[PDB]
Amino acid sequence: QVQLVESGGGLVQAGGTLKLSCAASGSISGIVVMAWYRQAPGKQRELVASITSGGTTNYADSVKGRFTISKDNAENTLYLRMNSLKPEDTAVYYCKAFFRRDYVGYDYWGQGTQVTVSS
Amino acid sequence: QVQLVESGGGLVQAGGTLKLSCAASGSISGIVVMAWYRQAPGKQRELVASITSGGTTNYADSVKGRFTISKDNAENTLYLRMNSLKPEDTAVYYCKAFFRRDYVGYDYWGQGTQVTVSS
Amino acid sequence: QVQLVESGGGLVQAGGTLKLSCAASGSISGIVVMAWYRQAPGKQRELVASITSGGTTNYADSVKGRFTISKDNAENTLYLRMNSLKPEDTAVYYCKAFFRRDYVGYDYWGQGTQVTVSSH
Amino acid sequence: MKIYRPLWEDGAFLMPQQFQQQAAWDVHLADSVARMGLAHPWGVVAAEFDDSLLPLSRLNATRLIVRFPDGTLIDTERADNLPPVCDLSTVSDRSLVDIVLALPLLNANGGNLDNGSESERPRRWKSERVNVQELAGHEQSEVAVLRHNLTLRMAHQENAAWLTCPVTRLVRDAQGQWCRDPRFIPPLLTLSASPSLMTELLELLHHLQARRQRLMSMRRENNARLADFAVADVSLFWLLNALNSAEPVLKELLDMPYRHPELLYRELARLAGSLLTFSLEHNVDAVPAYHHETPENVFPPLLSLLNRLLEAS
Amino acid sequence: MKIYRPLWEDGAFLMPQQFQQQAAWDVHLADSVARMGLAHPWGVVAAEFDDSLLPLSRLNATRLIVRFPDGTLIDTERADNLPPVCDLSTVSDRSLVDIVLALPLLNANGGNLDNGSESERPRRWKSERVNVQELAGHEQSEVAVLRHNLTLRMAHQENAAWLTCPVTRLVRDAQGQWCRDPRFIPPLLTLSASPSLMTELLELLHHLQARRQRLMSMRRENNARLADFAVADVSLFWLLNALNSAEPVLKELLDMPYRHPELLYRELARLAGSLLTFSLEHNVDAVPAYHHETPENVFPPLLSLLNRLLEA
Amino acid sequence: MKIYRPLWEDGAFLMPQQFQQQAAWDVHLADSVARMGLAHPWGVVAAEFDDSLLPLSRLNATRLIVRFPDGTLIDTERADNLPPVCDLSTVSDRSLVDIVLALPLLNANGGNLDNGSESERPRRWKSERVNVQELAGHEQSEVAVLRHNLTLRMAHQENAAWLTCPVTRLVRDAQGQWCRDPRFIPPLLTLSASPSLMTELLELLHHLQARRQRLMSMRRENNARLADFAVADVSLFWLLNALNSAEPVLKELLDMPYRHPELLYRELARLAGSLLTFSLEHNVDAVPAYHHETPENVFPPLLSLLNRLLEASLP
Amino acid sequence: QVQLVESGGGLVQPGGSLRLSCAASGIMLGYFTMAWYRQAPGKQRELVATEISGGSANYADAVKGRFTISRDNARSTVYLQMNSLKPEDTAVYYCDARIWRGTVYDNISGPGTQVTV
Repeated sequence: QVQLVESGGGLVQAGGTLKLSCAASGSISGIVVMAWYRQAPGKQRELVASITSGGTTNYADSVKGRFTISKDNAENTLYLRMNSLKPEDTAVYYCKAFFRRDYVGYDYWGQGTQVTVSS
Repeated sequence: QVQLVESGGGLVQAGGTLKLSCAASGSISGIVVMAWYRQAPGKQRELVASITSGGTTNYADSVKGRFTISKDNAENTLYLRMNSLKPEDTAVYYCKAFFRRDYVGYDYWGQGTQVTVSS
Repeated sequence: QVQLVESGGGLVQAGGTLKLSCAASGSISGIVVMAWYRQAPGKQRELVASITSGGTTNYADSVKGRFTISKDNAENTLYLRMNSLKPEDTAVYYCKAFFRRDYVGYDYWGQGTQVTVSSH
Repeated sequence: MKIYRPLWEDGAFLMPQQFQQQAAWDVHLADSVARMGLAHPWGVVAAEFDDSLLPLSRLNATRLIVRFPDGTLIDTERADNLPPVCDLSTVSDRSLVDIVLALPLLNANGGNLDNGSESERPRRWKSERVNVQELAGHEQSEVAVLRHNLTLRMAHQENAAWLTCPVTRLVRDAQGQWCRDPRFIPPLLTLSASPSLMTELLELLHHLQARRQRLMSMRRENNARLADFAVADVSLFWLLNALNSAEPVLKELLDMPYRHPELLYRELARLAGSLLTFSLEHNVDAVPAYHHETPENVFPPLLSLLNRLLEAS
Repeated sequence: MKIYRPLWEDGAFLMPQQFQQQAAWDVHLADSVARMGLAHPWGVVAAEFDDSLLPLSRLNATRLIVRFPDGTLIDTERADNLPPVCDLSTVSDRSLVDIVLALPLLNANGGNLDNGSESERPRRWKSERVNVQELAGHEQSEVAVLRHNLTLRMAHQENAAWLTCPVTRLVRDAQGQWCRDPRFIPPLLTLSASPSLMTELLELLHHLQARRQRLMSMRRENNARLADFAVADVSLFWLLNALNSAEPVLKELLDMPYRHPELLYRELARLAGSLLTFSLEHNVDAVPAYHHETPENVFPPLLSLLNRLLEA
Repeated sequence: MKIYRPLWEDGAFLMPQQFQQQAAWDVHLADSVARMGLAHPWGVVAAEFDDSLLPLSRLNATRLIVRFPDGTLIDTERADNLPPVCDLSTVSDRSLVDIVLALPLLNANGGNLDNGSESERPRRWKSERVNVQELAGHEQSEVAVLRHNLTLRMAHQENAAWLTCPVTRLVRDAQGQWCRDPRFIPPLLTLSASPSLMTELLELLHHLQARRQRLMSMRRENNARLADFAVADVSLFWLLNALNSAEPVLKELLDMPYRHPELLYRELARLAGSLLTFSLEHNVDAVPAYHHETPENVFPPLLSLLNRLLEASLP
Repeated sequence: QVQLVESGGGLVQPGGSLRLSCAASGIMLGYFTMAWYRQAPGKQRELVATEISGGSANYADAVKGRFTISRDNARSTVYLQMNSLKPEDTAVYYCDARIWRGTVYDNISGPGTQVTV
């Protein structure tokens, strides 16, 4: 099993910056890809950014060129650097790990961290 | 197959006694457990008592301590001794055999015998 | 695959005659049995006659004693000689090939040919 | 193509094709597993007949368990009905007749159910209404059960519309009465399917054991003091290696003779090959090749070769 | 008869019997395939226990993967729940106890679901409502899942109402405390199911390798060619042939020991038979016959015979 | 993961999970049977390609029958669509490229249907509406058919999100044009999956036959019907015993080469071991160990060892 | 032999609540739609509520805002929550269901349960 704990959430002004963290523990060797998801009030959950175990990054069109996903393998920590934050970026941000065990894939989620962008 | 014939049913006064018999014939070596069931007027079939081939007995809470189930291995006959008979014991009593054949279980039933508790 | 083309259909009087043809092409070596089916207006499709690759013939009870199914293997042509024709024989006649490949059976059909039997 | 694995969706109308395709895929999947270890996963498990009423030119099957090359397993003891009686009135002019169990081809374009309508070909499925027990509770309900439209046909007949499997051979006795040929061996899925082959295999094992026990006496008779020096003892000890290595392997195969003949053939061929090193009267290719369809052209000549090689010394 | 293959039709209302019978046929079909290559396709894949509560006369299973002779595969890691704790209060007077995994017989006349109503016999099925994930999308729904009504019983008990498979044996300590017998071997589906047999098999391979490496160096050579054979070479090269032929075969069976013991037995018996040709103290009948139900009467005496044959 | 065998009940509303779980159990059951006789029940049955677009750096599959280690059998001839074309533009700097058939991992937490929505991972299933024939009657109906989302990937790529199976290897010719490497052998489920291995296997059998026929003519006649074996023939007998015992076994495995390579390996290793007794130029570690993923590191060196052992066996 | 069983009916006070349950028996349901019908002592059968295939449920003008029709897959039951019950609602309530068997479908009605407010 994989345990994920998010930190770094909070209130920021428009055009501001935030760095989210996600500490991963447990069976870390099985993690295939890690991701950041967000759920804005009254909206469906959406994929923000992803990073494979090998370090290949991908971003949703809405955050591309503003957000940076990175991983610290020595500390097993996932990061999300968010620049030029807009009010539409206000959401609960969830850390996710797509894990592999014995030819089967599994999803692990964090509890989420509140990110609020004021206008 | 297994053939079951009940006898010993009839009319009894309240607080009275009766002994039911069930002659078993056919493939008796495949018999695992034998039981007595009863169907009172307007009520669902209820298991009364059961006995494994090895002689382990079990009774419904409603008849426990009043009824005795026994088997004569040599004569292939199942018995039900019923003491302190009450009006609620009035029913059609059925003999049942749980039979096994090549890892599969089968039920065999008797025709039933009428038992009437009155004054 | 097997391709089928019917010809010989048309209008005839009761007690008249018609010879239907069906040219078969493609993977003819896998054909197990060939048949003639018909679909009368507002009625379900029904078997008329059949012929195995070995030449064994069979007829539906309604056309037995009247029709003749035959096969020319040198020309890969299926034939249906229809005699003592009746108004109830009016239908679209379809050529069919039952084909076999690797333990599985397959159906191949023609486009059909109109047969009309007029009465008094 | 052939099999369409269904996708199960919430809000979808359930269709018979979804269950038919899933069942077809499971049959193919079980067949693909069988093909990993065996070249020919098809043949007879059991082919038993009623020999009474044979003087009246009638043959009836009592038990048929046969797997067809398309992966379809037929079992009259568990899932299928016995085929109708085989009428031998048409073969009164014959001295020999090969009986085959026939299963109509599955048509990928439909019409597999024998619904009483006329067809140019035999249909594979028959529907039987059966009051089937619901296994969790105590209720029963009438369900349309699939019964394979099996018939006993003859090998000389036109059988392209069916998948066929040899199931018996009938030969005429001294009086001219039809009787089952004991020399007949169907394509096998189990050794037990052929009681005559069983008798011949048990004879070979006993013969091997007898030859091995006699060869034990020889090494003993010309005394062995754990120091073999005799030139004759050389071929003796080496022939013993072949029999001692094969005997326990052959024995466990014969003690539970319910496995595919490919397993037995492999060990019988290995033993035959080992015994050929000592013989000058046989070819390099004397061991009969394995041909699943005709086990009569593999087992009887292989057992004949083995018995002759064992009797040599 | 026992299985009613369903016919799927366009105007038919779906019945539970159609799915129950189809599932029963698929189990029979998979079992018939297993029987093509193996005589005994049933037994233990994994039988793991918690020993912590043994001083308190309690035995708990941690992992059970067992195939019953009717073709039913039970798997506590994937599809089934662990059986309840095995209470040893009834065997306080015993020095030995054979633990069996018990699966109630399937009754062809129904009533296989243990719904809490009274029955004269154990019922095979238990229903558990599980919030099961729909695999295409993201929804979950509560579904009645079949759980096999498994119990840990003892071989001295009346077990005719169940299909049983030996799963452990408990013996007494020097102190009189119950403990799992390491000599126990259940009917096997994999060699890995028995850690003690694995230890003994690894030991045999290493002994075979050591004996053959010593014998290979004993080959006499003139220049770089084998020297003209003496009388002692008849036995030397016979012995070498047996070890050299068997070693790579046994190695690949042991390196991935997840196959049926019939495969291993066949090769072990072949090797034993080959080694018996020089011995006069053991006749060819010395090779133990294969016994699937009691592998203790086949593998320990066969490994004992082999180790004695390699040393002598 | 977990497999939840469904219980079928009288009043119950039918759910997709019931059919998905039953199908998953049947796949697991068939896989457990395969594991009784074989250590590695997965690999290639057929991996056929179209070479016509190779000068234009494009690779297309024509027929793929591959079993994945999770028990999933893919079959483009029967149930699956062929994967899209493999574009080789990204490997213009390479001399060699390993082509793998990739099947995305099944996610036990759902979202296996590739419905076009965004995901951080590839989805295993694709839905195709097919007018499927009702087999009892004559009607057809449009049914959502499960299509495995297969792609041809390369072994040097990040493939942890997929179950992969080697399917070909491409090498550049003298002109620098991509061509399928004949030396390539995928993990095998059948011997026929590799035509080059089949050619090499037929060559070994022919070599064995020629060697044993030459050795069989070299025995002195004890009498008219029996062979004479003395102390000098210690090499001659055991050589003949090894070849005569193996040849009919290898012949029947090769005549119907549709079984798992573990069966063949076992017999080839047995024969190699038997022949090593008379060689001084090899260790006994000479017999290559069986590794399912790379049959190139087991069958070519084992056939090389055997051909060398057959030749040097005369003394 | 498909049947529909309606339960949870009977006597209730005004301005209170009740929940009617509709279960099927005899077969397993694939694709289907369920509707609730009412038959008052005077007036004929009127549509109270109905499930809409891939859409929001339709309720009658009188009962809209007071009733809520729902499906429970775990219980294999279709419920009708009756809140703010008035004397004009009181009628014999029936459960109608359109059950599919492949291409073909059947319209099945239950015996009905008595409701009084």
